[PDB]
Amino acid sequence: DEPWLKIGAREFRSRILVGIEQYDSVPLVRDVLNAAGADVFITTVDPDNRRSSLLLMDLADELPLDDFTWIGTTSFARTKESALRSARILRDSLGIEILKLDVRGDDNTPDNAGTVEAARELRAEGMELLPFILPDLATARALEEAGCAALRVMASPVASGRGIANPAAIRELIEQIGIPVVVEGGIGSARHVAEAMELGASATLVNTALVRAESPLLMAAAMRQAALAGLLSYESGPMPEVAA
Amino acid sequence: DEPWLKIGAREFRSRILVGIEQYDSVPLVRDVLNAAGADVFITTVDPDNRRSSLLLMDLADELPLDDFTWIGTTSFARTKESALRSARILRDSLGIEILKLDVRGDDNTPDNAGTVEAARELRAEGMELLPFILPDLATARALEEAGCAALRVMASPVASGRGIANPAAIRELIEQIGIPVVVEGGIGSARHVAEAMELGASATLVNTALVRAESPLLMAAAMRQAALAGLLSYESGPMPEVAA
Amino acid sequence: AVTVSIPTILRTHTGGEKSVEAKGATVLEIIDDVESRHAGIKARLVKEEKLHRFINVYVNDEDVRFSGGLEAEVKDGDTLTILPAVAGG
Amino acid sequence: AVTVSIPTILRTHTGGEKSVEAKGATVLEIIDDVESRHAGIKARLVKEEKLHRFINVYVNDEDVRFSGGLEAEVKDGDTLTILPAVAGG
Repeated sequence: DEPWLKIGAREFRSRILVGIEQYDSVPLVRDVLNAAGADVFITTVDPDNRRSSLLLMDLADELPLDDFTWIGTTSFARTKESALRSARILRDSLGIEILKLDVRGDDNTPDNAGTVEAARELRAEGMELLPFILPDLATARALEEAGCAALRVMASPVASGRGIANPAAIRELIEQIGIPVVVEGGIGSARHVAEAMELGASATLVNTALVRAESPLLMAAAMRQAALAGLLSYESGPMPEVAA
Repeated sequence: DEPWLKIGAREFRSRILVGIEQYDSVPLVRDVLNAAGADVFITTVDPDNRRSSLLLMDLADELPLDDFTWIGTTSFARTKESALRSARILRDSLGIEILKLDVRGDDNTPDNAGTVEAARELRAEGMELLPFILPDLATARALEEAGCAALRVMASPVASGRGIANPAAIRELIEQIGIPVVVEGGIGSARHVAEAMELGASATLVNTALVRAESPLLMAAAMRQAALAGLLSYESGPMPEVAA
Repeated sequence: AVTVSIPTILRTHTGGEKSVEAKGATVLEIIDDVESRHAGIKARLVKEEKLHRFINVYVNDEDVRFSGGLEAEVKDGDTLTILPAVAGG
Repeated sequence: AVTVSIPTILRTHTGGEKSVEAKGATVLEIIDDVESRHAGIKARLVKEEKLHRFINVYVNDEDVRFSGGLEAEVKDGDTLTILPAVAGG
């Protein structure tokens, strides 16, 4: 395999990213990241106490955190102002250079306009961004032009397990966007990963799917394999479907 | 991995089966079967000259045919009577004990009733059968009770690339049937394999998808990986989709 | 005469004709008689004085292996079909 | 007094209360004063006479690292927030 993204010295090789804010067991996190083949570790702060996600203190003891690229996220924030604040706390406190940028309201859905506003601000101070958006061509071009390193694009609602709601729109967007696109949101199983990759996705971000599989570890292993199968399939130029 | 089917001394390990009647290049067949990880070699006769599929003479020279389980097929036949005749020619001429039983009319679609009639006849002389059917519970029970070793069930029309047209019906059938179920027909890409396995399929049979991918070899490799990813996903107990 | 059906894949050797005429009493005479017109075909049908393991020959729809192989009887007016083992789908 | 905000994950040590009262002039005095009531918490906050690298402390929303660390000034009526680095989604 080859890296699908490079930001400075940091290489992203694993085609599955794994969000970890829902686990309450440090050994399980260690084991899921292992099974998924993850090389990205996702870190944040929770000013409003929305969850009780594990302390880096407790994770650092039991995981080889130096083997991962560290990225920040602002996904607990519920205002644009609060996301920017969290992004700048992650910079100052941990030296985070790479941010998984999330601006959602109380509906747990990316706010495209507000996200673009936050990206202009953070790019202006040299932060490297992976912003989350709904699949809007205009929005995706603005962020590309602002120098975002990759886009995250919503397949379906968070924790819905519905897979990819509007695949054609995601295909159309990936075709027009030069930078890598990560599909994320609502991914329920390995078949959804392979579907994401056959639309041209560079990678996939899963979260709830691993937390809520009967066997998190096996699903992690399955999605790792689905990502590579998905990629190969895409590159092989699959047959066009013969419809009406 | 473990075998997903055993007929006498013959073990089926590969979760992708590969039909080979459309290739006109012996090296390519050798290479596709390799890429797909196939362990089953599919053989027939063409009384009516429907195609110009490769001679076993020419294949035997360039492939290690002894490393494969040999099964017969009656898929060129267009009547029930002609299928039975071809099945009995394959027995007498090559000692084929295991038959991929196909009774279709001129619409290239399995004829459930006619297939059940042909299975009763062939089981009565000790032939081991993998019959192809549309997903009908009654039909699937009759063949199971007649001692068929596995069922092949149609996802979508042949060469359509449409994937799985009625997944719930295929799920429902696999739940009720004890013997292994192979999904087959209309499989267009690796994501369709993984979908098939997440419905509970033991294996998948692909044909047109490899013949018509820009890169047959890469698609073969992708489906091999999709089958294993698909299986793991299934076993991990994926999250139920949250719908309306 | 004996009308002999060629399968598509071997019609290369018979100048692309799906049928040929011939004369002979055994299967092997009918082969030799066709070779004389259409060189190369016999090589595809027999190997070491025996029918190729991956070739089947019928006389009016009866498999010749149950009836003499190369030495099976051919009357005048009989149809002789060549049916090779092939890659299946 | 100085009202101190505890994050959910550490409320184990403060008998499950999301806030405590305290007295002190530096950050470190405010910590020691809370330890005296609620043993165990200080261990989570400091390591080798320094704030844990994975812990952040704010005085009325100002990060204390830019202002003295443990030695940063605390007036009476100030709010002191503890904000640990956590696993993100």
